[PDB]
Amino acid sequence: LQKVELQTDVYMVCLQHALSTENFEVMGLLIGNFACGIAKISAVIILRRSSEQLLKAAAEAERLTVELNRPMRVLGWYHSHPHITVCPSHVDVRTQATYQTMDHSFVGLIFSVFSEGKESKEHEIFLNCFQSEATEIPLEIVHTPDISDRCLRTMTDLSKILVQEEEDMAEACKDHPDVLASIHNNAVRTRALIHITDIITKPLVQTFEKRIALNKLRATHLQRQLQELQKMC
Amino acid sequence: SSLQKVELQTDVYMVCLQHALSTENFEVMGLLIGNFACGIAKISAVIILRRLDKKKDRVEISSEQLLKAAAEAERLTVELNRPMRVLGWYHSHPHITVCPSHVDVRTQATYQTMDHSFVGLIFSVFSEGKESKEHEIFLNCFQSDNGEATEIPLEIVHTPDISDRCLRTMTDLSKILVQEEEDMAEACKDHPDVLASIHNNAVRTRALIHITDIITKPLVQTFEKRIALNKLRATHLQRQLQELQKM
Amino acid sequence: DSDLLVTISGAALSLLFFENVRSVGNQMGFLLGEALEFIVETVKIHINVEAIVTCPLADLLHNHINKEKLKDFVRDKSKQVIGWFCFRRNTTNLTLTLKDKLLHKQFASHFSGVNGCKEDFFLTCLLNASTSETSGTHKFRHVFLRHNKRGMFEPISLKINNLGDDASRHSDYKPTPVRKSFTKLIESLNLDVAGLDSAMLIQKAAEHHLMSLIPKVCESDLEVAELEKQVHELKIKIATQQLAKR
Amino acid sequence: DLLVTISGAALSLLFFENVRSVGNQMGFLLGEALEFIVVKIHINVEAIVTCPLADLLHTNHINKEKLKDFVRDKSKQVIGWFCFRRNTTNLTLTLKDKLLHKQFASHFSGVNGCKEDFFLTCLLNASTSETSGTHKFRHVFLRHNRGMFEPISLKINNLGDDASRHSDYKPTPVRTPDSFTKLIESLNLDRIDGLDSAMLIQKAAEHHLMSLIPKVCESDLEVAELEKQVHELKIKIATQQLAK
Ligand SMILES: [Zn+2]
Repeated sequence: LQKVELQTDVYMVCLQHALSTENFEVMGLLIGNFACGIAKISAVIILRRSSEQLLKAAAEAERLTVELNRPMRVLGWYHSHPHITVCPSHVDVRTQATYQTMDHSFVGLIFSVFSEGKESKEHEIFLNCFQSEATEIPLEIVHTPDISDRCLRTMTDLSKILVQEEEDMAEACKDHPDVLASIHNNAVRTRALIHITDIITKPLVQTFEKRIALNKLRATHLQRQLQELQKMC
Repeated sequence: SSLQKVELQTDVYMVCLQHALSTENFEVMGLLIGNFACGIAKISAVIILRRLDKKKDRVEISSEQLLKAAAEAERLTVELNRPMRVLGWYHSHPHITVCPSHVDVRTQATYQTMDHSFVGLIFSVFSEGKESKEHEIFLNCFQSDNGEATEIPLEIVHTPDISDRCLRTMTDLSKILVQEEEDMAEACKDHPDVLASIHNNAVRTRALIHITDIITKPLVQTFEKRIALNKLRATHLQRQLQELQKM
Repeated sequence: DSDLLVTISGAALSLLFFENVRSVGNQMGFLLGEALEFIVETVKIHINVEAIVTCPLADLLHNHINKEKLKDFVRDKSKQVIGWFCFRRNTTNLTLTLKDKLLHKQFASHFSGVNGCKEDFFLTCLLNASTSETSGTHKFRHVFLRHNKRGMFEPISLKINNLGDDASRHSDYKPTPVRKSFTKLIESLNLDVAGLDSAMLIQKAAEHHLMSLIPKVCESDLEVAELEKQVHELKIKIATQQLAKR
Repeated sequence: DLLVTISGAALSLLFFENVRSVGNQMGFLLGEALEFIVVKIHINVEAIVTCPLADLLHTNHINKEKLKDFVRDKSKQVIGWFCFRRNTTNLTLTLKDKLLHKQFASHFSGVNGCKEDFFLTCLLNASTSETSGTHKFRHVFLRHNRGMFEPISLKINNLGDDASRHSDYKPTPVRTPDSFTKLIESLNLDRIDGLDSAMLIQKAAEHHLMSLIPKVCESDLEVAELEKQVHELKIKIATQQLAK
């Protein structure tokens, strides 16, 4: 494995996933194609927090191979370091290591986030591309003209996962005989849902819609220029 | 007229202890009412106070609270046909030693410029060995000497019951807690954002239920079961009373 | 033998201590409560102490327990008995005495087969009180134990449920346990249903109920206090007589 | 004091536009400011838009006419501007920056727009190690207080912590419904009923979010197609003019 080419729209998904929580490490798998030393990453899977997870990620790559008509497979993994350095921990190197025994040229990506200065008030986000001690691999974030249909849907899947995590917990105390407990659990569950809608779902809705809106602003602007330039011919 | 000994009634003891057990995360505080005999502070009444500070060592009773406490004492004086006065204060040490802190000594010393025989009680709660499973609670009765705390001899005097006023004091705690919650929720009433109002209601309902579950319900159970188990002992003693008269 | 946790409220514990510090000498009595099971796949046991009652040990002996006398005292409340307690004064020692163990075994056996759940986790609560040299500092120690299957007495974790932490915080959701009066109050007021603001309505109803109980607690306290006084005097009157005849 | 807030969504989109950018990049910050008594002010950037600086100049002087033509009605929402530079790990304000912040701040300020004291300049850079195995992204929000710029704190609202926690209760603000507020009212909702409201909102949001994915794709293709056409046409007539 010589280098990695990570698409901007995938990069955006991973960053967005990293910025979802400040108090936990987040994780996901990378999908793409491996040619002559370089790994072109063009897809991404958001994971819960495995055997059943690998299956759904492997299934995705299979479905992408058919739909895009190009070889898609799980090329690597990524996970966030909130309040940490990009430097892969001992566990980061070990997890990356076991993956390489299963697959050479298997790349690991670390997204360090939520690191601000005391009085500086400057933020820093690092992206570390590594394999396994941790050895750095050359990385190049490659331009895309748009956000892929699949990358868009992946962003919305985090919203679904979080809500499903909450429904499963609420289900495990469904018919509590104590009225106080029952009222408590419902209040807890209500706060959790509105917390997901406010922090994750709504911001995603607003981002999608305003991108569409602002695209049209720029679009109409461009065609004003296209007419003014077409005059010269 | 020097403080020679404190006699603390067992039912007042129960109120303070119960108050201290309400939370292991914050210190609680209240005032003690009774009468000062020949060198003896006899403590037979208690007032549970509202604490606004979350400061770990900053436990201060306000001037407004002292006055209201004095009013209560004056009422007890009339109600029980007996001299009642504010004789001292108490607070809790969750997860720390019972020994008075620097702030505790400095605060007690101020009270003594107001009243030379003012009593200080500290209830230590929520300490236990991870291995033995054994729990310890200390009760320290102290005054402030030349910058240092010194022990005041303490006796917890037997009471045949839990007095009406001690029972009423216990019931005040949840009321106070609920009122604190109400005040906080009050500051954000009528929120224009639907998501935020739903959130706030969820928060308020959980906090209120929390108080009812941890505090109010148990106290209801404790009162009711005392009544029942007293009657059980009551009927037991009566059956025994017939047999002994036969002797 | 499956994870075990004892739980109690500040209200209940304060009543226990109250009853202890009231007593003239050492004191004994029973623990009343309920055992709950949770699945986490492993099963944990919560044994919650809801209330306590004192009893003169002599009213049950012969140092062998008189079962008929015990049945006679407990009387229908035996289903609620989940353990017993022993309070000792002027000692810091919190070790089970041989007599204590014999009483635990007897009590455990009795309520085991009858109604008081399994013999594995019948409880012995051991409490004591001591004071410093000036008596300015009073120390109160307590611990729960049980008789495990291997014939050993092992201490059990105690959780005093409070506003800062309680046993139900295994996530924030309170899990439903394995199936098998405050609620009677809510039901009588039809409060177990609701956009009424049920939390506030339940709390207020609790407050009102609490207020009507105060005179009842007082009334019963005086009643049992007078009877204790009358019984103690006769016992002394009878006791002195046997002295004279000896 | 003052505080800038933003979601992971919005922030991720800004970083996305920066990285896919051919050369250096500039644009405007959209959002809204709120005041909270306790008086603290939260400036929330809701979205960004990129714009060629060379499409707004006459020299270093900004053409306030061409600026209005671009923003076009959405000037109201403008609360700042951002500049993205490459490789330079430097995160300091240059002279041209301050001049642009002053110009922009004056243009969008006033009764109709945002407050001039609250206009933000956002600087962003992207560096890379020699091996190019580690990428460093640095950014900061700034404002003009006296006469010396000061960095303002940034809180990225997330599941762990958000600007609203300063208690658990959401404090009401002092004093134009977005698309989400529209969806809410669409449900005509009116506590245990608080749960039913929450679940319905969750489902509505999920369904609405999914119907946007196809719309977002088609907009990205339209704007990306027009970009290509304009870029080539410029080059076409430029090579022609250079010949004659
Ligand atoms: Zn203290």
